[PDB]
Amino acid sequence: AHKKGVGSSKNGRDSNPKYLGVKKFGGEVVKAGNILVRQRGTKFKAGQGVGMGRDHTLFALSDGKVVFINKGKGARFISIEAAQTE
RNA sequence: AGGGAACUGAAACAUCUCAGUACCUGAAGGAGAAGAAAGAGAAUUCGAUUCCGUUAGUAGCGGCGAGCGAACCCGGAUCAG
RNA sequence: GACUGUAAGGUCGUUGUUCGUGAAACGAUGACUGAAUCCGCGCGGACCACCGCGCAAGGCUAAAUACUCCCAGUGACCGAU
RNA sequence: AGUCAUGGCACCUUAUGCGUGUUAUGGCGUGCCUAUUGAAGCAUGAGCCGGCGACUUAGACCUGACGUGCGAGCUUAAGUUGAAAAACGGAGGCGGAGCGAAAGCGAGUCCGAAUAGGGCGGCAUUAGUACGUCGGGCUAGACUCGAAACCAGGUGAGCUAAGCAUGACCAGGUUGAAACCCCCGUGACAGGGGGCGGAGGACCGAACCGGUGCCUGCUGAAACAGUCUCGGAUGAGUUGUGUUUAGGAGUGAAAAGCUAACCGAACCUGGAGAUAGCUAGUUCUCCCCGAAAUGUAUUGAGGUACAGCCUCGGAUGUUGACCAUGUCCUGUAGAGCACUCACAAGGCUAAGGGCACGUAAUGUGUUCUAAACCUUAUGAAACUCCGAAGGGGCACGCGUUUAGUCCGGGAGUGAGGCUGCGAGAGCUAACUUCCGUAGCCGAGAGGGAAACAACCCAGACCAUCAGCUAAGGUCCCUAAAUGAUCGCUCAGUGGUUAAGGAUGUGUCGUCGCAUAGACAGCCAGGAGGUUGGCUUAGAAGCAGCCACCCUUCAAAGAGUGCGUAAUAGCUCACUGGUCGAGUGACGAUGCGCCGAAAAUGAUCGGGGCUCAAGUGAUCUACCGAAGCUAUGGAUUCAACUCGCGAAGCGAGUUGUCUGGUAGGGGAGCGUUCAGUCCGCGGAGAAGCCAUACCGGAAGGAGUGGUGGAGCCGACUGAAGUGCGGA
RNA sequence: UAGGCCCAGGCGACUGUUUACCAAAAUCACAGCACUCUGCCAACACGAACAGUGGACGUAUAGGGUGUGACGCCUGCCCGGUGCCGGAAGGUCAAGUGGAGCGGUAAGUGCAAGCAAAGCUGCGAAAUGAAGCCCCGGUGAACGGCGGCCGUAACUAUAACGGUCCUAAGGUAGCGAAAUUCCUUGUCGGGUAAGUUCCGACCUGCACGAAAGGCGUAACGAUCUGGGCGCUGUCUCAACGAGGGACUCGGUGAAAUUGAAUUGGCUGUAAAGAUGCGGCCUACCCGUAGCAGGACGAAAAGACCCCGUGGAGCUUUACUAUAGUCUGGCAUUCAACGUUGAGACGUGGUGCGUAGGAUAGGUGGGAGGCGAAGAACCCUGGCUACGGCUGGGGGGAGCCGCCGGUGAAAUACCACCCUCUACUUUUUGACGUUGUAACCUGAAAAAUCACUUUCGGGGACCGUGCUUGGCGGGUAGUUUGACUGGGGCGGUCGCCUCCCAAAAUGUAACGGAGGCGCCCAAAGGUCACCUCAAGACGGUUGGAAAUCGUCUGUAGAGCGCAAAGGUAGAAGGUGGCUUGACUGCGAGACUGACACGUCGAGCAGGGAGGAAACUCGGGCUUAGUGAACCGGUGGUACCGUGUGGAAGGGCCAUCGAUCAACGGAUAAAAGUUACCCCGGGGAUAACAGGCUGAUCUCCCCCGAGAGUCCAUAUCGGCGGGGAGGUUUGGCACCUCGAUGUCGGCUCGUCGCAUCCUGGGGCUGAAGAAGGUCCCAAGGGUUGGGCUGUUCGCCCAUUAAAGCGGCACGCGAGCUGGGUUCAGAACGUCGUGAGACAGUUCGGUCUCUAUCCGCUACGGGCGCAGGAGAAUUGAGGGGAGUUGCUCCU
RNA sequence: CCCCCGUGCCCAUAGCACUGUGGAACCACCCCACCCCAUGCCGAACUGGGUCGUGAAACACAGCAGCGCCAAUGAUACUCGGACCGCAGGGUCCCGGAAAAGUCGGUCAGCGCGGGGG
Repeated sequence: AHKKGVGSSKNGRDSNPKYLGVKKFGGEVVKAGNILVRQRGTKFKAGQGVGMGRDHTLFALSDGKVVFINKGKGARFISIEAAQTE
């Protein structure tokens, strides 16, 4: 194509955010937080990041994978009250 | 047989589908046309053309696109020089 | 009964075939090659090896398949714009 | 146009104050089709009558409901029979374990170094299949039609015309030139006079060819003219008839004119209907349900695909949404500020720069933002350690109901509007335009709103001149208390309107004060240093710059405003006194106005209102919806029995029975063809004209009339089965 | 009975053509000359067919195409570039010949891996080489340009002149607002008073000119403009009369069209242009004459336009076919002849591992090989990595097979294939040369064909076939993309950052800003230490700044390039070791209907750092991502239509497109119509309304400033509230089953804000006369010049010459007059066909009125017995302007 | 109940500054230096061996506001929702959730956790 001044005719662009696991919901190794398409492991989404926080959640099953370096993953040992078995 | 485009479709669009179709011209009987061959098949089988029955609506073809489409096994009229 | 019933493959350019032709023999043409010539010759989809079958050389073959000017008869059609 | 509505004349195929044939008039009320978001339109189609009135017909083209054949299943070709047939018939394919490129493998499977995974025999498993009508689709124009354009062939060119031939049309006048001849200034001889001559698309202009402009008139005379002005008229003139040229060529004065009244490539028979996402339409009457102009795709846009979005078969044995509650977050709105951009004032900042008699940085010194630290203390969509409504996630539990739960036959037509919620292009303007979120109209009526898609109230089974609620109203034209205290009250605003204003007004706080009976309307005091220095003519209280000290007396303004080049004059103010019971300047709710003057004629629906029936606060009740209860009756899904030895059917009852545009499941009226015809009709049916029984509508019914020979019936299948409207 | 007259400016030299029905003009049309070619049984035409003639029955001062068109003077610098001929060192071309070579097999071998004629086939090109593509030469009544920028004595001004860009060049005869000027109707002057006009010139002539020319230039052309001469009595009032239609009567009476009329209006309302709607007022009903505002008048479903993956038509190098035309190849072209190349048959014929009488890739036969065609031996000339190829002569009657050895082999005589050769024969591009068997042009038998009988003749040439290259719109099928806050030049077409997006997801946009389709053997993995810009302390080449020590440092660096988020325990910097930017997996997740991309503990193998630990699908990510057929290759048996290989296929992986129109879809493509036809259309423009109210006319706010000073006699820096809105429009709502600009006469009738009276406020107004404002209509408002004119200014008037009405009133009047329908000319342009609300010349124009309604006259009905006629009345209309003498 | 090397909870009701003090068991400096380790240079915080000395700012403890730092249901600002003034904002009431500064206080905590002592 070809363009100049006093006019312009250019497109625009975005993508799908798509958070996914919706907080206190079962667990397993869903996904959630496509802030970074590459992503990484997480085990158990505690809700980290800079400053005090961490998502009030606690709900064991499996690994997790989440977001970027932006906020925070989890990996915590603890189901919620459970700790012995299952 | 000499015979030859073409609106269409491919969502338009020169290979293409129509196809060898419209038309022209030559022949005879109300029958001419392929029909007994340097052949089809395929287990180391089967003979004279064509039609439809079933396959195969397969193989292939193919701006690799719509699309056209045998032989492998089959009926009878005929399984005669 | 009157007659006598037994003397061409090929190359290059291409049409077809289902094959828009190219990864393929096979009908044939445009100019060039009339070789083989018999355990020699035509091809199995180019060629190698072995098999299979057919042999330059010209036609006849009625019967069905496909047709519908006329003569009886026949169909859950119309009704004389 | 309407339907009802009291009357009104008639009749009474049953006195029975009950009806038949009807109308002044009242409520008001705008048609149908049908491509439309959208109207009732002037948006379009329509004078009527009679018919044609289309997605179907053959195709193992396929998927699927139901009934049936079979569980190990179902058949083509015609050969024999032959007014039916039919068994005989594995040509044959589909179902069948599968996977794999396939090979081949294997009840298990592609990966290679292979318990971990997607499909499969498998499997808490149908292994089925054929016939029929049928959901969509398919091979064909096969929903039809409306296009100019491409072709094969063929037909005249007597239309306008080139080329070929034989004949033809032209009354005169004017100009009257070259040739011929005698003479001559003339050697030769070029040249000069005229005579006759006879030339010239010359002259007027009849006939002859074709025409520059008005006119009548475009159903006019005629799908075609008439009146007046010209040239060709001793000629690039015209003409009778005959004739090859032609289509993708000729003719041709070139206009891109003509081939026979349109040639951007003739006509007619023929090739295909050019095909068509364009667009007109696509026929009788229906019971319960129901939408998109949002996103992804496109040489793609009012084209089309699919998905959320509808109906239906099967299903999802606890998974629904709401809530009380647990728990985590998003970080708008805003605060606030200290990394971002900029913000105001002060201290200070000039490692800063220059005005400056300097001058080894210049030691000396100065002046101002300016970076910018603190303070004072600024903004914001794209600011920071803050912070929520709301919402989601699941969980605890049941209140109404299948909410949680996929595979499929088939949709729609993609191009809307408005109020609320906020921005984008934007004089925050636009039923302009982009977006999402509730509703609304595309698919349903009203009161209010003058009548009028989204606005306040409300969405229906058909019938009753039965009741109340909300809005709207309580004066009238057409319902409903000018019933109750009272202001702005007076403009007719209230019924199109504002920045700026006028000492109009019900009512809350101060003030110098008329319980010194103040000022606001007077009598008398009304001049001295200085009448101030200065621009100087004087400016002397007043053309100017600046400035305000005291005096007679108990006090009195460096002078407002008058005259004016500038004195004189009256006075802004103070003092002795004279009736003297409150004046003047703003915030606060509520009103009228100066702006708040258009064009057809008024611009609250109208009447008309200060008996405010203009607005606001109270209290009871009414008027007042097809929204709800009563009553007969429907449709439909579910819900507690019952009547079932032959196709299934419901009262008793509760919600749904909504209205429905593309659609899903579903019933029929009847005509033609066919089955059985004992048949129905001479008192004569069928053809037709009219009478209040029933039916979900469509329609079936009672009888004559007339008419002349047949005609339809139940159980059944078939058919070009049905708009007036193209 | 019949040229109107004259001067002048624009075009054409006048007779000819025709818009067959709007339009006859400066348009084409004539000899002369300009470019030629053909140059003959000719070019060319139609004809595939040549047969045919036209050409002409001709061969040239002849004909086919192209330019202007009397005659008179003249006609040019850019050949960079389109087009033509020319020249031939050479560079680019050929399908069938093209040694070798490679790719599939196969009787050899063997232990198999593995390597073999090749009277098979592809791969494969030396070479061959005719045009054309480079150039060299030219080439203008061929196309085309005829350029730009700085200054110069004049006060200034263009100014004979300076530098240079472009060069391919690079403006002169005439005219110069003339049928090339936007910008302006230019600027001075004639004509009456005067102008978008006629001219006479000037010259800063949008973008005049050399042959589709420039000017000149008489008559003549139904071409535009100026005036006048008498007139046209057109306009003012035109006036009156006639023959015929409008009315009495007899008969005939259709078509275009259409739902339906108890069919009055307002103002309002409605997809706003309502009469059946709202609310109000109003008519005794009907007939016919007449008139246009009226139904969104009629007709073909606008044909101006847009949409339509419609058609036709023309042109251009659009993609490309193609006759035709230009070139090469063999035959109807036969022996010879000067020949470079080339194949075979024939002798045969290079070969140095010692030695073998002797220096070997040879076999069967063999008992005798050579020699009067002269044989041991010698001389001697030619290519020798030192072998060899022959003659003659010197000697003339003499040299050779077998039990020899060794060598891959023992031999000659008849053969021998290989890299390889010169001819006695044959075949083959040939260049040049005689003759005669394809052929065609001039006598004789019914005379231009057909036989042509001896025909001269020249002769392999002319040419048909299939193949090739070039040209070619001569002819053909299509594209030419689309979007679209309208056509559309421009601008847009994929991915990524958000602002605005409406605190989960969460869209748009001719709303806005930054870019890209990478980097990197390392900014990758491991282990370790180190906080960055930034100020201050004064000290170096050190007139800031670069050097260092220091505290501070919500750390303000940097981490590969927008942006957001992350950022020390550093993903940050540095540095040693070294790469899993590995493979086979993978419960459970988001993304989207599909497309699928993103997450990752853990399993399997062998590895790296590393004690171990820990990490290891290149690294912060999202932008560096990225298509199916076809093809490029090694594994792969997994096979392969006869079977075994094998043309092939798939699989492992992988490479070919600024397609940067990025879901593209083909690999494959332009312009043009005002002659158009259709499909629809204001759900797809423009001319009217319309929501709106930008700009338009008018008033409001107090203080600066005029007025001697001095706000308002009158205005008002800056700005503030709106009524109207018909100022050019923003909206695309029904109008495309179609409503045709503007203006002119006339009818005009509304409104007022008042254009001229009137009575009033003031007046910085003595009068005369005004300057602004207040109030309502009572009235009324010219003629000349041009234009189509709205407008506009020029001349005089006028009490003054209005403003907003009405789709800027209206063809159911005409007019078109401009221009805006098709013709031609100019100006620049597109290559050409062609483009312009740029300029100019002409240039048909409607239509049987039932009617609503209005100007009229009648048929009647009528308030109560029937009647001729005379009457007072609501009220419906008519219903108005003004200068000037004289007089206190 | 003593002093005290130390692991968390944590994350400014433990940032800094003022007084002083303990050293012998806690902890600093140091000493010696060639060799393990081999520091951008050296071996100084990264080095092998330890009995002087001292604890000085650095190591510890309580008092300890100069400002930080936690700092409230309470009025405001903000908000699911109801009719309204009213011009969009903005605004009345009803009316729930319910910032911040400002009001005090406190700040140099506190509990398990391995010890060298009278």
